[PDB]
Amino acid sequence: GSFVEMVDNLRGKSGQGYYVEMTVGSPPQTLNILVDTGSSNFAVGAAPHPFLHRYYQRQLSSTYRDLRKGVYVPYTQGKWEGELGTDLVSIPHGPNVTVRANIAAITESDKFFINGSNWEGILGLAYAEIARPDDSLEPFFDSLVKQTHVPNLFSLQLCGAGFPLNQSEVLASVGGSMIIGGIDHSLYTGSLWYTPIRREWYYEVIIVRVEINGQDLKMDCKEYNYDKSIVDSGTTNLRLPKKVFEAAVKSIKAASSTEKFPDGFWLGEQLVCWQAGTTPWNIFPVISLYLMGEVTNQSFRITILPQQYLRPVEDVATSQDDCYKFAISQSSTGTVMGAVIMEGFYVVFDRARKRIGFAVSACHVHDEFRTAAVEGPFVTLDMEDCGYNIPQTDESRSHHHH
Ligand SMILES: CN1C(=O)[C@]2(CC(C)(C)Oc3ccc(Br)cc32)N=C1N
Ligand code: NI
Ligand code: NI
Repeated sequence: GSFVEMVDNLRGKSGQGYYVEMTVGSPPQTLNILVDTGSSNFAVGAAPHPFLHRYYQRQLSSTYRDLRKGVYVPYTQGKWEGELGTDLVSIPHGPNVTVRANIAAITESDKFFINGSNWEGILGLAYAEIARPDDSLEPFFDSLVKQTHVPNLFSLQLCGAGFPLNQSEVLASVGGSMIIGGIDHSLYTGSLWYTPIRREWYYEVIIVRVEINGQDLKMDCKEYNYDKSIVDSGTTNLRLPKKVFEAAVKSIKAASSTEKFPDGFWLGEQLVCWQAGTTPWNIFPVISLYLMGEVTNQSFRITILPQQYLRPVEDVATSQDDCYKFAISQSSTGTVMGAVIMEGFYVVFDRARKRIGFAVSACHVHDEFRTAAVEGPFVTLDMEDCGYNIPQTDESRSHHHH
């Protein structure tokens, strides 16, 4: 249970994503690649862009092969597109192996690259079902497992930031570890609890109960997973379905009512500040998500602190103050357990056993009164089915799966 060479292999800027160094092609072209458990393509900048100072140059790679097929990927914010091919890929601070993987060479994009994020590509770690153009495009991790003896598992320790912040002009630096093929015991303390992967597409899980400062939200538990709940390293916030978001904000407002914040704050559109080191952490409640256990009628809870859901941002004009962004936000596409959740925990993506593990992170941000926690079991007699069944479209139904 030791992978010393892979510890501390993640870097990034607060709110702009965690990246790992990867090499592509022969000779190796080193690139910084976003670790994204919410998508399934390996896609790298492959042409000049304002926000890039390096990119994948296919012509410099003797081992590159063009697949003679394009790919176009639209999403809420914008799009990326490019040419599909294969090349040799390694992770210099990962396993001592080289694999031939699919690579999408991004030729054009809109609102994809983030200025100052320091990454040039994305490593989609989710399953083939959500790969583009379709599920025949084998994701990177699938290739890695198939071509090597690397166990079908990876784990993420994402370490967040906090005051005092070093720079006023630029965003705070974050770090972490991606352990490929195993679990490193130095990265967590206490018990490691597993929730089933409900289905292999996103890393979909089931939330059975939500509490805010020990108070049950008392909603039909299907509402927690409407229309899915996923674990996504490529999302910053904890994102909650509309009804759940409104109930949670109501509860957090009530707890912190001594402070009257503007509407913009609760919408994540405005910072709120206190004089340096005087932030009244104790007026903000802990949030507990109970996840379905491996055993029928069992659950366990993960509990996060306001230090996780209030993100530090050092303002240029307000450098005397500690300022924060509210990092819980509304979703119309289900619950997203983003960096806000993950930064409390060591998270094990145990693909081999179709489960996701949580333990208290050795690096989580806390104070002297409360800690992020992973606790169980909690037993519920005749536990209900909290999973939502997405209405089946004719287009989806018509697909064959040979
Ligand atoms: C929420 N989410 C996204 O919007 C997405 C989708 C896609 C990979 C297309 O493009 C990006 C680009 C940058 C960042 Br940062 C995240 C993503 N990945 C996740 N997980
Ligand atoms: Ni390096
Ligand atoms: Ni057929």
